Parts: sequence; structure tokens; C-alpha cells
Amino acid sequence: MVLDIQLFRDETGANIIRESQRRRFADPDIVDAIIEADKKWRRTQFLTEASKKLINICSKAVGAKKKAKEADGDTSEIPPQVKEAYENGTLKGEQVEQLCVLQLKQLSKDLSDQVAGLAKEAQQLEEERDKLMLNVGNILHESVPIAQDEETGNTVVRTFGNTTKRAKLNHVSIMERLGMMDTSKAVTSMAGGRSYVLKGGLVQLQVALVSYSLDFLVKRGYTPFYPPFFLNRDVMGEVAQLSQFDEELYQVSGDKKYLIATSEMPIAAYHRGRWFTELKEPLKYAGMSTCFRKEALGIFRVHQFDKIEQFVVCSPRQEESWRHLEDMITTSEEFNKSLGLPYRVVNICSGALNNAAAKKYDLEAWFPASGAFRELVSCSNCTDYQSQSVNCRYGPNLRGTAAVKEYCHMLNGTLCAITRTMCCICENYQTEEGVVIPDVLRPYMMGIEMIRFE
Amino acid sequence: MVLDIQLFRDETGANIIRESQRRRFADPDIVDAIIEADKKWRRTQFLTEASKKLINICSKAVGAKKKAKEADGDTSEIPPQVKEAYENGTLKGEQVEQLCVLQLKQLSKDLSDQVAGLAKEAQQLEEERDKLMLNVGNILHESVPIAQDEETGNTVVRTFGNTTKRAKLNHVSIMERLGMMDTSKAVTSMAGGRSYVLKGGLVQLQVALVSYSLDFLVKRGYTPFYPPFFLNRDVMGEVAQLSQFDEELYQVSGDKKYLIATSEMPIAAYHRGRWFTELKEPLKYAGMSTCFRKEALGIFRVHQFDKIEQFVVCSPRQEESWRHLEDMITTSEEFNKSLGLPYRVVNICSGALNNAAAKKYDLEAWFPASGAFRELVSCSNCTDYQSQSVNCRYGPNLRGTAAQNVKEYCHMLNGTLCAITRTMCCICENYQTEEGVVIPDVLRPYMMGIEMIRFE
Ligand SMILES: Cn1c(=O)ccn([C@@H]2O[C@H](COS(=O)(=O)NC(=O)[C@@H](N)CO)[C@@H](O)[C@H]2O)c1=O
Ligand SMILES: Cn1c(=O)ccn([C@@H]2O[C@H](COS(=O)(=O)NC(=O)[C@@H](N)CO)[C@@H](O)[C@H]2O)c1=O
Ligand code: NA
Ligand code: NA
Ligand code: NA
Ligand code: NA
Ligand code: NA
Ligand code: NA
Repeated sequence: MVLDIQLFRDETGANIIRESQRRRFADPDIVDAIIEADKKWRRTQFLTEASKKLINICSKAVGAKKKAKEADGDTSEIPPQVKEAYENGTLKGEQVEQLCVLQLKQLSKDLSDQVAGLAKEAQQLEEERDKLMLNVGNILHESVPIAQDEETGNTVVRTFGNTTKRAKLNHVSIMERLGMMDTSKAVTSMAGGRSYVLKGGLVQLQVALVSYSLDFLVKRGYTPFYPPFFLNRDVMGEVAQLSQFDEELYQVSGDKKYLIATSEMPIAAYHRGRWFTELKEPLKYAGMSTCFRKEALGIFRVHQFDKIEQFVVCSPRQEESWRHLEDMITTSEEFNKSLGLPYRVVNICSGALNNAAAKKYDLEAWFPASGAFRELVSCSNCTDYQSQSVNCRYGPNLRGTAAVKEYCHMLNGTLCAITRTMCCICENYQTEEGVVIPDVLRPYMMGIEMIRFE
Repeated sequence: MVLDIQLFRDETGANIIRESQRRRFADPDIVDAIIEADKKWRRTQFLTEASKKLINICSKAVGAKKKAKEADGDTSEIPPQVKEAYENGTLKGEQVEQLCVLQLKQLSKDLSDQVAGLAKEAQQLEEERDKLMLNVGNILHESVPIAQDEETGNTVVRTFGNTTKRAKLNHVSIMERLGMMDTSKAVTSMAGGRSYVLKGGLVQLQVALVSYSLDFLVKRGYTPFYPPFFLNRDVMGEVAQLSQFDEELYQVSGDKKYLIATSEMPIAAYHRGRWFTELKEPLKYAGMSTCFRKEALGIFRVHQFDKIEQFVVCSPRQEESWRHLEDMITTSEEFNKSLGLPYRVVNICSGALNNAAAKKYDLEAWFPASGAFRELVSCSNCTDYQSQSVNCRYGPNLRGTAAQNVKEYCHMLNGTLCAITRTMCCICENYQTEEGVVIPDVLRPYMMGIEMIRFE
């Protein structure tokens, strides 16, 4: 499953999607292609259900005839009119009951063959529909800036700290001069491009950030969550876009699995097929994992890195998820303030948003030696988009309920991308002697106040 | 390279290896098979060197004759006695100079063909020699118990705490009742068999153990080391036996790589092609990594787990590595004593040792509800076995040093400090009450001062 079809079948709903597509500078005609694919699919289903019912009538009519000792009949040959009627979904049970046992047996096999063919057609139409749904963006929030390009289109909403100060050495030079980061051929000849070894004080800093970040979220009511780092193909497909398989995900062979690019992937997948009748309190998770990205200088952009993640599952009602999005970006802001790191928060323009996000805020920290704002955090409200894909339902779940389906809302937000935060700390806390440890991290690394240049 | 050939070429050295093979219940005949392959290899090299010199004589002779403007000659045919002589390694330079330019050009090509043929033979002999070397165990320490079966053959060296203690619930039952571990189909249908999710207090305990273990080693002079979790095929081959690729290692495709089974693999590989003239102080690394094992209830035996590792690179002289082995097992013991976990330390029997280990100590903690000693730690002295494979040299080079007749290699050791999920299982059984799991005192500052994690 990719998206629920329900909004596409509704005239008003389809227009909401077309409008959102236009506002994202995406194709509104994808809605119409989905409606058409679904129309063809609904036709295979109408015929399948009609023919399944007629198969049961054949079985019951044969049973009645056998009990009555009616002769089996002259022939099994099916009238062309009967074949035309079941192919068009107009064959009535009263007409089927006019056939002899031999014809009823032949018809049951013919209808079973038709159901088998219609199932193959339906599977192809579901594949076409699903491929189109992957190109449908989530319905934009009304506050999303309307623009194609990030450089001019994104809106700066807040800033913190000294964002104009400059510094001498960039994070690459600092980590080299500490003697605590190795990205030389000794490492890349054994592990490939962009691989690294961290030593001594930088490992202590890495662990101090992992533990401080986890405690920061525990204090805010998040439940720590340590996931498996592998996901099977089917499950990864529900939490990843098709473009992620070719550009971002490593394949593991032990069956075929994929390494996770973020704990958001197994946390969202952990909710698949779930149904929360009510969520008076949201589900809040502090994901902790290594992240693996194929990405097809230093430790700013690497294939392997730790990240502490915020993940929320909440009620889709009363715009509650929008309140959670504000709390999640505020949490990431408070985290950076606690580390004394200057930054700006940016509202991502419509054209730059990934399909699952209805709105996204990035926190870009100031790197004084690099002289630039660099992304440390992304916080998104995915509303019911991922829930539709993992099939995470919401609402009353009682016996006797017939065919609007409600889904939970889901949000995800970086709390700390460990290696990038280390790069940021190094630039902001450098001195002539080394790197000053931010105050809040000192208890998490044996009270160490500074890591020295070698 | 698998092993250096030098000890096999020495009569005393070959006898030391045959004895060690017998004491490990391995084949001593492998030594003799290696000697024979190397004898055939040395013959290909003798002929190669002789023929390379003759190729240079051909080049020099063609040069001198052409500078003197001599005619090319009437034939390129090589006298049968010349072909017989170079094939036997007896062709003299004086016989070569007597040939004309045309014959010298033909001979240089024929000798180059012979060198190409001899290189193919040498490569086939190197493959044969290396395959045999993979079945040669490291020279056993004289204190290793001689037995084939781990079940009855290991020797108990030391015990700590109440190793007869009994408890109510096993680690699986405890982690289930805490509501902090999920090994159900909600996880296994996502990530395959033996996959798990940890939540809440158990993740806090997991992080507390990682951080306390790292600090425990920093305080003991180890340098923290965070490695890449991938190794390419060639490099993994130097730090893993062929049986590990089949049974233990996941393959990753992004240039084919392998997920590490332990930080011991990238730390050993990080020393490939290195040469230390002296190691007055050893290199001590505190490896920190996730570990991935194919393994072809609960979180005791899983594919994915954190482990804090001790790794030492030291001088091969004066049996210094044997002192480090004792320090490393003592470090793992002091760690488990600080957590208050009862255990026994065993000296692994000869038949159970992996090929790289000259000796191994396991620390098996007592699980009071399970009612069994269960391996938490392995500490091994690999002496120069892994160093020969990664080519990590020590001391003076052979040339220009009259006193140096042997190629020296560093010694390497590795030892678990903390296998995080198994230690969590042990803590749960040992610290359970009717309300939940008491946090060992030393870990409380590493998990927000929490004294107990409660049953759901
Ligand atoms: C080292 N490194 C990279 O090479 C690439 C990205 N990042 C940081 O990861 C943060 C989160 O990545 S994301 O923007 O794709 N969003 C997620 O994964 C969501 N689940 C929310 O976390 C980025 O903001 C980069 O700072 C690295 O650190
Ligand atoms: C969860 N789990 C496993 O499933 C398998 C093993 N272990 C622990 O890892 C320790 C070290 O593994 S080892 O014996 O193969 N030795 C090494 O890897 C060396 N580098 C020394 O660490 C074992 O003692 C198990 O307790 C798991 O925890
Ligand atoms: Na820079
Ligand atoms: Na981002
Ligand atoms: Na006892
Ligand atoms: Na048990
Ligand atoms: Na072991
Ligand atoms: Na010498």
C-alpha cells in the first residue's frame, strides 16, 4: 500500500490534491492518472465479486440437482450469451440455475479461470496506481512558502546567537590537528570512500553527545527506541521513496535487506498494520541508531553516522500534529541553545519539500570558520502520508463497522546528528590549544573541559 | 600473505609447528606439504632471477653490437643447448654474447616467455602454500589444556561471587515483563530472525553500559577507537577466516563490502602494512562498535549488538604479549566485579581454540535463573599470527643489519570488555526483584541516577 485511494475518489478531495500538486510545482495530472487506474481496477473487482458469487451459485445448484437425482445433462457447452454476460458482469443467478450439472461444472471452471485472469489484471493496475501515488506529494500546510528554489524560496523564521562571528580553522583542520580523526588511505583503502576512524577525545565527545541527546529527550517525555539496522525490501519500500533505493540505501545479503538511513525508517515500520482507537497522549520515541547512506570533507558528510531522532505518532484530529511539529522544532532549538551553538530555523519552500512532508523546518547551525549556515536538523510533519503507506489506522474499531478511514499522524525530527554536531562544536569552541568542551557535555565525558591539539 | 614462510624453512621451527599441530588435534603433515610447495616455489624463483639477468645480458649485447654497427645476422634460431641451459638455470653469459643480434632478440623474448610461465607456476604454488597455511594453528602456549571437547576440556582458572545463586525469572521473562524488549513478529517480520527492538529503561541501560565501559578502559590507558562498520573483501580476508564469510559475515553492496563482526577486525586491519621499530609502550585501543553476525530466546544471541573491545599491539620480544594477556583478562574480570556479576574464568582447550589464538581465556558469567555459566568475554593472545596476515612488522629490516636474520612482526591481542546485550541479560537475572531490575550502583550515574527499572 502507498496511499489510501479514498481522497482520489472524492470530487472535493481530488481537487485538494491537484491544488497541492500545483502549489508544490508538481504535476496535478498524476491525480487524474490515479483516478483512471483505480477506475480500471474497480472494474476487475466488480467482475471478480460477481463471478465469485456465481461460482457459489454453480456449487449450490449442482448440490441441489445431485440431491434431486436430476440427470447431469446433454452437454457441458456454455451458451455464448452466458459467456458474454459474465465477461460484462450482468450474468444473473436465475439464468445460471437454468443450466444442467455438466454446464454448471464447466461454468464454475470458466468463472474460476476468469477470476485468475482478473487477479493478474488487478495486480498490474495496482502496480501502475502505486507507482503514480509515489509521485503524489502530501497535502501542503497553508503556511508553506510557495517557491521552487531553496536559495531564495525558503523563509528564515528565527535566529539564535552570534551568527556573524568568524573563526580561524574549519572542522576538517581542527579534527586533523587533534590527531583524533583519520580519513587517510589507511582507512579508505579498507572501508571505501568517505569512511573514517575516530580516536580518543572525539570518540568520548561522540558518546557524550549520544547520551546527553538521549537524556535530553527522556526529560521531555520521549521513550528511547533502539531499532534493528536492517529492513526487508517490502517493509523498507513502505518507509522509503523509490529514489532512496538507488541513491541512499545499502543492500545487505545474509534474504535481501537494506541498512537504515535513519531510525525514522524502523520506527515508522514498527507501527505498520497498527490501529490506535484513541491517542489521548501521543506516542513519542527517542530513536537511537547508526545511519547508513550511500550518498550516490572530514566527517560532515559521511556514509555512517549516529543520530538521535524525535518520532511522534499522534491523533489526526483537531490539528494536534501541527502543535507537535512546533514542539519538536523548539526541542531541537533548545538542544542547540544548550550546546551554545548559533543557528537559524528555516521554513522549507513547497518545491523543495519531500513528498511525505506537509511542512518542514530545518535548523541550520552557524559554522564560523567555514563562514556558513549548515543544516544540522530537519523536522517534518508527515500528517497521515506515512501512516497510509504502513497502514497505521486511527479511531473507533468495533464489530459491525462497514466500508472515511482515519489514519494516525506521524512526525519525525532530528534531535542530534552526532558527527555534524561535533563539526559544529569544533568550529565554535576552538582555541589556540584545541577544542573547549561545551559545559553540558562535560559530565558525559569524565568532566573533560578541553581536548587538545596533538 | 597468510603466514611468513621463514619458520617452515627452519628445522627447529618446523618441528615446533608440527608439535603444536599435534597438541591442537590438527594435522602435522601440513607443515611438510608447505615445505614442499615452498621448495618448488624457490626453484621457480631461482630460474626467474637467472633468466632476468640473461634478459639484461641480451639487451646489453644487442646494444654493444648495434653501436659497433654489426650486421643483424643470418638466423634467429636458438641452439638446442642454449634452450636446455636456460630451462635448467645453467645458461652462462659468455654463451649468450656469442649469439648474433637476431638470436639475442629471439632469446630475450623466449626468456621473457619462460619468466611468464614460471610466474604462473609460482602463483599456483603460492595459492597451494597459502591454502595449507590457513590450516596451521598458532603455536600453542604451554599452559593450554590438551583436549578436543570444550564441554569437558576447558580448565576453570578462577571464580567470583555466588556462582550457585538461583533466581526466579530468566532474562527473556524479565525483559518481556519490563515491556522494554520486542522480539515478536512486529520486529522479525520487518528485520528477519533474531532481530529486536529495545525501549525505555533498557536503552538507557544499553547506553549506560557503552559509556561506563569506554571510561573503564580510558582510565586504564586505552585509546577509544570508533571504526567504519564496513571492510572491503581483500582487507576482510586478512582479518577473517574463510569459514567466517560463509557463517558469520553479511555482505554489503552500495564495491562489495562486509559488515564487521567485531571492532577487532577494523582495528587489526588499521595496522596493515605498518612497521614499528620499537613499542616501548604498547598500542592499546578501546574499540566501540555495533557488531553484525549472520550466525548461519531474547537478546542473548542476536545478529546485531554493541561491544566494547580491548585491542593491544605490542613488541614480540621477551614474551611481553603474555603479560598483556593477563592484564586484559584481569581488566574484564575487574569490570564484571564492578557490576557485581558472578562468573568463572576458563582456559580454553587446544582442540577448541581458533587458529589465530595461542591461548584464550573466556569469562563465563553465572546466570542464576537460567542456572548456567554463559560466555560474556573471550580474551586471546594472537602473538604474531594476525600480524603476519596484515603484514604488521617490528624491529630492524633484514638488509644492512648483520644481526637481523629473522623478519619480526608485532604481537596482537584482543579481548571483550563488554558485549552489551549479553551483559544486560546477566544484569537482569542477577538484579531482579518482584518490582523490576535494580540498576548496578556503578551504572546509576550513567543513566540519570535511576535505581531501578520497573515491570510494566
Ligand atoms: C553525516 N550526515 C550526512 O552525511 C547526511 C545527513 N546528516 C544529518 O542528518 C540529518 C537528518 O537527515 S534527513 O534530513 O535526511 N532527515 C531524517 O533523516 C529525518 N528522519 C529527521 O532526522 C540532516 O539534517 C543532516 O544534518 C548527517 O549528519
Ligand atoms: C549477542 N552476541 C552474539 O550473538 C555473539 C557473541 N556475543 C559476545 O561477543 C563476545 C566476543 O565475541 S567472540 O567470542 O567472537 N570474540 C571476539 O569478537 C573478540 N574480538 C573478543 O571480543 C562473546 O564472548 C559473546 O559474549 C554477543 O554478545
Ligand atoms: Na569548510
Ligand atoms: Na534534511
Ligand atoms: Na555458592
Ligand atoms: Na533460560
Ligand atoms: Na568466544
Ligand atoms: Na641481516
